[PDB]
Amino acid sequence: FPPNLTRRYFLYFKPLSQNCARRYRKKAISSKPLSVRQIKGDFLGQLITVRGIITRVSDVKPAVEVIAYTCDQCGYEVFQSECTSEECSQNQTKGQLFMSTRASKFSAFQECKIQELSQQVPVGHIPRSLNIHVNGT
Amino acid sequence: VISIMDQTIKDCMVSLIVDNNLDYDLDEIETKFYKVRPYNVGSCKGMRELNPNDIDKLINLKGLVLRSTPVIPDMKVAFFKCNVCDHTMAVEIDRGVIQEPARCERIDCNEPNSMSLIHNRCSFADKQVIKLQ
Ligand SMILES: [Zn+2]
Ligand SMILES: [Zn+2]
Repeated sequence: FPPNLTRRYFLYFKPLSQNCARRYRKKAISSKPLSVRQIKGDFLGQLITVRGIITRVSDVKPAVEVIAYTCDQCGYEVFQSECTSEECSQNQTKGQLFMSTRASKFSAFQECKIQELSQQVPVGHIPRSLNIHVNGT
Repeated sequence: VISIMDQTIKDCMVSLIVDNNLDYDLDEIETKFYKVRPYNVGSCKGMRELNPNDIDKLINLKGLVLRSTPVIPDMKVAFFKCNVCDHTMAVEIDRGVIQEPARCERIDCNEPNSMSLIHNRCSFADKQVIKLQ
């Protein structure tokens, strides 16, 4: 069975400290505080730090990742209507899939909107906002 | 626990009344279904503190009622009648699913897809949706 069904831990990363990067003579980008206007599409997939003010906080919501099904015909557990397991696939009769929330993988989810600070906005524009997803503990 | 309590009540009627020969006012109790509802769980952490790991675990809350829906009838037993020979079945619900017969159950009448659902001869159960703040 997939390892993620039993992992009780969550992984997080914190960025390089500017003092350490300067000490080791490297140009750290991860810890640089960025406004949503400076956040272009080129930085998609990069590890960045966003500086701003929180405007909206979504409440805690469950978030499914792998839906677990059970088949009474063969007893196998299928992880994502009709059972696709090896026994049912070879057999002429296939069992019906029933969802099992207990074995399904769930995570705590919230969404928050960040907005630019006043000094970050050039004259004549409107303070844009960006969406932040928070997962795990 | 509820199934245990139902069996316990059945045992209580059998053991404490008729086995004790006190009386026999239990004939219908063998058939009726019971349920025991726990209420005084220790004080809980409130709605805003709940977490995904708390799913399926009994908790306690307080709040205020805002909106109440009317008594929605939920299906428990389905009533089917054959559209060519007028035979009547009684199909119960197993885990929230309705199994529609594909053929009439009578030996003489075997027409496929000959069964029809009669809405108003079914048996329903009361469902009420309440909103709490
Ligand atoms: Zn199967
Ligand atoms: Zn018939």
